[PDB]
Amino acid sequence: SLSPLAQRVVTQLSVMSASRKQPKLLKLAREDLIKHQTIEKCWSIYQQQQRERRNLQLELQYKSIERSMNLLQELSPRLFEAANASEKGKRFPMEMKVPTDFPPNTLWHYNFR
Amino acid sequence: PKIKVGVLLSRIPIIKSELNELEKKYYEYQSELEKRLMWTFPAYFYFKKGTVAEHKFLSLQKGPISKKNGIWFPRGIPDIKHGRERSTKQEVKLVNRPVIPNDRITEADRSNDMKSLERQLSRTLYLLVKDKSGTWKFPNFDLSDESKPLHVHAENELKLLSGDQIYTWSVSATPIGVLQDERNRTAEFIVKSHILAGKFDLAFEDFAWLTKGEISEYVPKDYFNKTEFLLADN
Amino acid sequence: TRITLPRRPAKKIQLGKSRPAIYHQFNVKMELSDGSVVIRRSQYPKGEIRLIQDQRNNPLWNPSRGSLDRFNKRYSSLFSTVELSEENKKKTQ
Amino acid sequence: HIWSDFTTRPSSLSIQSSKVKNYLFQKKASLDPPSISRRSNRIKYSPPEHIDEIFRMSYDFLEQRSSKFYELANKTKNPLKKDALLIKAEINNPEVQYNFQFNNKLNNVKDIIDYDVPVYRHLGKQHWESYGQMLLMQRLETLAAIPDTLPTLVPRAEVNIKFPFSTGVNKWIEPGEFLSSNVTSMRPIFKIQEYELVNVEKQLYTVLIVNPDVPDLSNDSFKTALCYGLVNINLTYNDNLIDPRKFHSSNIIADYLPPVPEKNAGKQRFVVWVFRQPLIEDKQGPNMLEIDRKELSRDDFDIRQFTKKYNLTAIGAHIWRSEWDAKVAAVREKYGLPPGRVFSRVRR
Amino acid sequence: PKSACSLVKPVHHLVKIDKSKLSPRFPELKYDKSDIRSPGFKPKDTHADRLNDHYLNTLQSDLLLINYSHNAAVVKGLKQRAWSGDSPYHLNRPPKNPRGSKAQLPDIHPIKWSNIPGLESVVINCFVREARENQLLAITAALQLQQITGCKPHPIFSKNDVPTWKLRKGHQMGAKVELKGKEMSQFLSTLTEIVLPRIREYKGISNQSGNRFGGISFGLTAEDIKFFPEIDANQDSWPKTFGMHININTSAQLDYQARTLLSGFQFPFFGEEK
RNA sequence: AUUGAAAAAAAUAAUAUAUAUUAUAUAUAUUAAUUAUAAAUUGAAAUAUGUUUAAUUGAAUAUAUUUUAGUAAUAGAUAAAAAUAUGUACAGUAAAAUUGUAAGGAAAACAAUAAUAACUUUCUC
Repeated sequence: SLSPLAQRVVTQLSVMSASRKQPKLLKLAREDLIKHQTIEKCWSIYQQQQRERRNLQLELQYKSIERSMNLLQELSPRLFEAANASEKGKRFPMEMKVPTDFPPNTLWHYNFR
Repeated sequence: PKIKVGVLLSRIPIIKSELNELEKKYYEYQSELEKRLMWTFPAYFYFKKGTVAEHKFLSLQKGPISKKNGIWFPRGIPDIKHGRERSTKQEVKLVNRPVIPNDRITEADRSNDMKSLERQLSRTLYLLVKDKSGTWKFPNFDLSDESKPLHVHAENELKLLSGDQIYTWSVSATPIGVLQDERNRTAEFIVKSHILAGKFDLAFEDFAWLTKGEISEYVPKDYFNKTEFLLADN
Repeated sequence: TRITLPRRPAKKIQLGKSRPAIYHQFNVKMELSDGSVVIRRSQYPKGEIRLIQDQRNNPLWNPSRGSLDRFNKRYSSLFSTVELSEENKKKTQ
Repeated sequence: HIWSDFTTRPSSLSIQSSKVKNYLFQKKASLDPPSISRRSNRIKYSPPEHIDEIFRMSYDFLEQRSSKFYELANKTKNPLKKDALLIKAEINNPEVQYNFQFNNKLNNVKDIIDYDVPVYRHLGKQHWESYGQMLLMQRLETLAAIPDTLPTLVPRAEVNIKFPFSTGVNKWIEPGEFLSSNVTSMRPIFKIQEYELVNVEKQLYTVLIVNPDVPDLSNDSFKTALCYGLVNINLTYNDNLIDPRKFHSSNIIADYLPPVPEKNAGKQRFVVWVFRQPLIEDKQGPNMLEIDRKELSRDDFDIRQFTKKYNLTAIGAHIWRSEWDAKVAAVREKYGLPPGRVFSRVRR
Repeated sequence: PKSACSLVKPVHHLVKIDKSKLSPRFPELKYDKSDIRSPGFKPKDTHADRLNDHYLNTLQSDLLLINYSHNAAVVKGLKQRAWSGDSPYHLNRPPKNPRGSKAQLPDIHPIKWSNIPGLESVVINCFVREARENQLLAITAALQLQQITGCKPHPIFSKNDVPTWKLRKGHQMGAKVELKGKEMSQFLSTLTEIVLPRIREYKGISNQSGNRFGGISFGLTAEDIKFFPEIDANQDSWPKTFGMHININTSAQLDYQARTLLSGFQFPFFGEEK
């Protein structure tokens, strides 16, 4: 009927498939449904607020940069030129790592190079 | 007007941000909803039948109550496939050493040492400095030469202050903002830069590494208003 | 010639009744090369893993911070620089 | 805690069921849902875990938001803006959501869903837009009741009709239905549910049922026929069922003549239109209007011309459509209309 | 059929009739997939995404600061050129195609607080070419992909036919999977930390790699896939293993911006940039 | 309905039952199912009845009665790989060329490549 390789392929396929592995549908009572809706809506609102806060902050930073660069242009042309360069190949430093869940054994390195 | 060089050193957080009380609970609920809706664990794949590893897994597990004729099941009749109650959430209990994570709060945090870099791990720390007067501020430097670029000059000044303990990285040549005033006809162009690996430790009397919330307490109100948005909240 | 698994009649998923594939996943703790632990959701059943070769001990990811090995092991008593100076006459080439 | 206060706020924003309210607001998931009436089913049921504390937090968050909105709402002077503020404050209230979703909107009981309350009215409008309004629009376009009678419609009020007096059975007419001559023998009953903010005391309405498809053999085309015409009707958000109780004999510009389609004349559209009166300033009370009853004719009726004359704006519409059956002759006889014509089966 | 003449009739109202809502056929389908009442419901925001949080906090501000060019105006792309009306044959003529390209190119905007570059989507294309012989290899590749991602793969089929390579048309050959949001972020984090350090001699992603507009890519050999922890935990379960292409799609205007963004997430870049 | 936990009711829709009308309506009750379907001397689980250990429950083990495992793809109204070529209903848009990417090369696969003025809703200064 089937080889051992064929069997193992079928098993692998099954791992991915939804055939006889999935539970019943999540039914709720009307009160429960409402509670869920209120949880979700509030959360969504909170997320929107956070986005606006961050977005606003970014806008403020941009405005400050603009204000700075105009001033620099007014005062010292050479300094302005130096500031406003193409940073095409700018690379973030490899020490600035993505913050983990829990910290390492040695928290901070005081010596380098 | 005199050109001056503001510098704020940003030590970035080394671990995840702490979740809000609202957030945590919501996340737990979503996890429990997922679990309820999650598929059966296909144990037949990961554990081969008639093997020592499977047997241990089986022992760890406890099976579901099957339907049996002539009995009342007041929580409905058991719906079972691959050995799981379809009507409910499934729980699957699982050098050779237990992975024990380190404490997120630190010794420095406990002591409240403001000069230390390990004192807050989930927040963005900013280098502040106290001058001859009682005021605090971000490191200022006089730009008399005006030959070199501004950010490079700032970095050099920081390095000089340190005695080559600090290891910084400028984010860009562009200045983030300016602090300006009429009494002293000057202009402090603020550079942004990131402490990567070193001490500071040292004209300025004292220094500290603080979050955005603590800087408000230390620094003046007008100054804070000028430079609030530059600092990250977390 | 072509090796295949021949298909059975497909099961009709009705419109609206299609359900998203939520695979069974465990919360797995990865301890990296150093003691920094990180939680990640994973399909394989293992609550804890500790890694040997990661970015946190690779030189490319932190610049600021086995025939040769075999040779070192089995010529260890001799201790094999001074040795280079001894065995490097540059007349003959 | 603004949503627990009912000093200034209406009673309708609360849930009237006590058990349901208790279930909503508890400190642990101990109680079982009032919705599940049966004991065995309650036993079987299991709500999702951790739902209570998070729900409470969400309530607090949205309650705070509502309170903040109310701080603005009371300072506001202009009425539409104030209403919008009120809506914003209370729309995310769980109790009002429960009330609206799970109780009837058509024959709303005032204590549960009060359409005097702005939030509930907004909810009702949204519900109407979701399905019933779209359906009505489709039936107007497909059947060709818009361009044939009255150019366009901008649906504002939800209009539902009924024929209670003829047969006995209770049924709201779905737009574009085929009704028997027995069903539509006696007059219908309207319900004009208004969702916009409008002056309830001043605003009058007119209702016109028009039959565009009565055949005119001189023209070799069709003509309109005003089958039923009411004017100067007073509506209120909750008190809105236009019945012989409400309107007087003075309000009837053309009293109900029934659908009596001729044999082979075809299917005849009867499309009720609901207009609101023009509102005059510097005049307290409801501004009436006089209709020249000799000028307007029933056997031929320019609806558009009539609208132009009295400065009406069509807010709502509904439509049924009748064709010939055995009982139309009986209906004619009852009303004292003539025998009724019979046309050739072929449209030659 | 009396005719094939398609001709949509105009309407006499501005209300937008959603035809799906007027039916009673698919009541479960009227609910949004986000709604709990739909069978298509899935808990989306299950836990706090770590890479995304990092981007929000540290990187995004830094990226904005980098990308500020003073009084930078919009650079319009290559577009379809109109004809000068110096002849009456230009009058209903289709426009001249773009200058260099046949297809039109997008406008490059200055980076401000709104349009900062960020990760948009990851796609993991695995086309196993031995599966022209063996269909079961495609299945195994799909499983591997699923294991790696925690996301449902979609089967790739042979779209073309060719004799030199023993390839038919309409044959299942490997699989793909578009990751988005939190799963994608996790996959990137795993790539940065676990897998790409265990490749022995890897300098980086090439600087000559990428789209012209905010898309960067690279590929992993069958040797490299054995470092993924789901694969890594058991060598025995996976005798065979298949390479893969990894298309990273950013919200970057240009490719150097996208490269910079990826560097922020600890991706090393080695080659000489364009 | 009995069982668990610690007076009632007020949508839609479905189901059950009843009746109203030359009206596929209304009334009351209740919220099921939702990816399954025969056939397994062999795997796994439960319950019942025994026996032994630390009246007791856990733990171990025997028999009986069941339940699961036949492990197989679409999970989306799918949308230019291949497949039902006539009906109807609903919805969408192709191709080429270009820039890239593990074996991949001119030629296998995947990604990306025209413009947002005005409008509606949401959050926010």
